[PDB]
Amino acid sequence: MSDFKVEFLRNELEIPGQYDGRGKPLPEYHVRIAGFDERVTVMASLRRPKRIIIRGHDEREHPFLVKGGEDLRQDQRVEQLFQVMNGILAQDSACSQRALQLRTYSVVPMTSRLGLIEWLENTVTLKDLLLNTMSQEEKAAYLSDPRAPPCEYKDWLTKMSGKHDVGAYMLMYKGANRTETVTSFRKRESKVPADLLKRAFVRMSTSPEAFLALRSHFASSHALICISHWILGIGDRHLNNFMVAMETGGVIGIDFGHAFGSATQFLPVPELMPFRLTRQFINLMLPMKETGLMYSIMVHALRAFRSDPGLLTNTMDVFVKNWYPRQKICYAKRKLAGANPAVITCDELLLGHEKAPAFRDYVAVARGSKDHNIRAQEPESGLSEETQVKCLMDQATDPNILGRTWEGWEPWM
Amino acid sequence: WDREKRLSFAVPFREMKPVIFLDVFLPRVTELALTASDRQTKVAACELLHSMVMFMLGKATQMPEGGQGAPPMYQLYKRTFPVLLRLACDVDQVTRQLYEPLVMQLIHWFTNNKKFESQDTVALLEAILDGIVDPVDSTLRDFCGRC
Amino acid sequence: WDREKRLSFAVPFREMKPVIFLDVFLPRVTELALTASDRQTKVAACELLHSMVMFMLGKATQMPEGGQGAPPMYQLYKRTFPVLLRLACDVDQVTRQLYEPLVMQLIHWFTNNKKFESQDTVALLEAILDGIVDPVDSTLRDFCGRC
Amino acid sequence: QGLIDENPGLQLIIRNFWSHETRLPSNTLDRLLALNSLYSPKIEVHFLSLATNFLLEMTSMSPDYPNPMFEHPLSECEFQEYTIDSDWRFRSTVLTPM
Ligand SMILES: Nc1ncnc2c1ncn2[C@@H]1O[C@H](COP(=O)(O)OP(=O)(O)O)[C@@H](O)[C@H]1O
Repeated sequence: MSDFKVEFLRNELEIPGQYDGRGKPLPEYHVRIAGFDERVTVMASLRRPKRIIIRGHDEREHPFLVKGGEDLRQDQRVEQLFQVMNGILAQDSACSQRALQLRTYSVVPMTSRLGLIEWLENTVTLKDLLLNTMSQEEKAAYLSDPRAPPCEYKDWLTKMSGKHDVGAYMLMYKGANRTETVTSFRKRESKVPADLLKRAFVRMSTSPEAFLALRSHFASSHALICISHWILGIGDRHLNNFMVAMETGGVIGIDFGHAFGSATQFLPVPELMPFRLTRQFINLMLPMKETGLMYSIMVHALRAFRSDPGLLTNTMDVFVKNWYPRQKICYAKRKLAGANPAVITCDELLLGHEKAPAFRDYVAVARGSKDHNIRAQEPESGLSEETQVKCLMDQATDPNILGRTWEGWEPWM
Repeated sequence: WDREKRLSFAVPFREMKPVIFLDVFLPRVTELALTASDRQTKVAACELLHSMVMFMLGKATQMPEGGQGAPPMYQLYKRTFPVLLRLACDVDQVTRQLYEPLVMQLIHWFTNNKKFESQDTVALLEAILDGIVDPVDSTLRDFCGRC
Repeated sequence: WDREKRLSFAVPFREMKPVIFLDVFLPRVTELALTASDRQTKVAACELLHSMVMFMLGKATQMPEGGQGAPPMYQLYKRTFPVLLRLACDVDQVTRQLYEPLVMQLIHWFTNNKKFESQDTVALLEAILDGIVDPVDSTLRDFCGRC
Repeated sequence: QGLIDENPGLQLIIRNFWSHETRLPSNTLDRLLALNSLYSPKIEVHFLSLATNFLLEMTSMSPDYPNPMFEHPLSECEFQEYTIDSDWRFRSTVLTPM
């Protein structure tokens, strides 16, 4: 890598992944590899990727987040599905009025164990943004405060009969009444600062004329990404895994190390969160409320998706290569046709692990109490988009199912 | 145009000293400077922007932040330099005489030995180059060349 | 102590803004600071000199002159640093607590990346070394060593 | 003559007298011309200090007085505040290893 010099007897290498099929290439324009700088940096996460900086034909750089060890083919395919997804959104008039567009980024699977991912320039990590905005005083309230777990959580495991750090969740679901867990969750969420993103944006926008726009745009982006992910892109919504574009306010999906189903089949980290609608996002639309812009845009999006299902359903047959795919696609088509998201998540659990001593209590958690969770009332199948979305909302933001979620998947942000 | 608001001015009243952030003025002042119609407005705007860019330079040398990241006022420079450029070699003789010398002076400063290395000069050079490549502003080409 | 009078202060009255040259105070203020008898005078002088050296640093960073000869306030530094030093590790506990940290802070600043190369750091190092070699001020040796 | 009186209390009281607005004028030049009148032979040995104190304490109510002298710090370093003990004690007074 150090000594790349453009030379004859060597076919010039064009920058990986610079083709998008919206038209004939004009293949001369593409920037081609021209040596690349030092100062590779790591990204500080498990399976440490690093960040190459390729400079090419044009002296403008092109950071590409080299990453290995994973069968990135998964990421490639899922990104392609967002591509078709974004198409289907655009081709409608109702949705396009509001110019909804998921943001895709080039995924270029280089081999079985390597593939570049174009760094999105001028963007920051959602938890990076959050932590960045918080006052240096309260910064200690996440780094280390008397409630040593970010808010009391790891300690509260002990209070819920869970002794060790890993797997102790496997016990709490036994004696977790709808109250003490919920009350605890209220508390821990409360301690976390409020008006976070609001502060970030207020810092961002020039004049209050702009805050409303940027807020609408952030809300729309996060909303659309969330719903599209519920279609398929489930799982692993670590606050590292949502990027926010400092420049323009978009929320861009990031990692897909677990696609649909891959979230919850993987037992040691059981997950019952379909969306990410944790507190700071609610508090953003402060005077309004969830079921404000976000729920409406949910309704619109989901109504769009189901218009011609085959375009997206009968597109994720790329899993040609029992068969796990032959059934995860079935769950997908079930949800698109309309199933109580509680039901689909319950089925996901039922297939997920029937050998654990919790799947009774896991299923019970998923369903939610009939008294105070609007998900449990709906029929298992045959749902109208209004109902589908609303049920899914409650399933996402339910304090109970939220509160007992995995550490790391920081449910308070 | 900037995360945090530099260009802190202290409009010097008598009984007190309030602070007015000149950066919020700038994105609209510049648009006036390039494309205003009423020439009195345009020349006034140009003279304001000259003053204001001079203030940028000044507040730069009163470095509040010596690197360890993006240099301060770099983010401002990136979007004020193309303004300064294509506003030079505009076709108002007054503006031309006012800004062509300043662009020359800026180019001069940004290869003075002190901070010859800084990303600010990187940006200004990048601006001049994207000034050469300018597709439509035909006359901008020549001034960028001289630059 | 300096050909031309830096340390320009603008004692901020209301009806006007006169300029008072703090450098003329300094050669006598420092002598007070080291060797005053009445301890109220001495501590007051020490606190003045702390303020005044801080002002030196400040007026330095508002560089009016970027080299091309003797750096400005170098001539001042040469004769204020030995003062600052041997006035640290004096035997008044108040002065000690006031200036030992400042000398540490000065040493810290004068190997910050920005102007790590400057003759100012050369001078300060030369001062510390001539502080080691100090014949009579026995305790000065130790502080100079720590420095 | 009182402006030098032995008791610090009356010192402050008489000085505050002579610095109230209607006694010595409030702008600078009118002050500087006034202080020449604030002199007597006996107030001499202090008259310099007294003039300086008057002038500067009128500086004291000008708008730049609390405005920090230099706009920016010289780094990102965190700044704390510490008080100095100063409890009627000097440095060579407590024997070493107790
Ligand atoms: N598209 C992108 N552009 C820039 N940086 C990114 C991008 N995607 C991820 N990152 C960085 O990658 C880190 C996450 O790594 P990720 O891709 O999630 O793999 P893993 O699942 O192993 O963390 C984030 O902290 C973020 O800083």
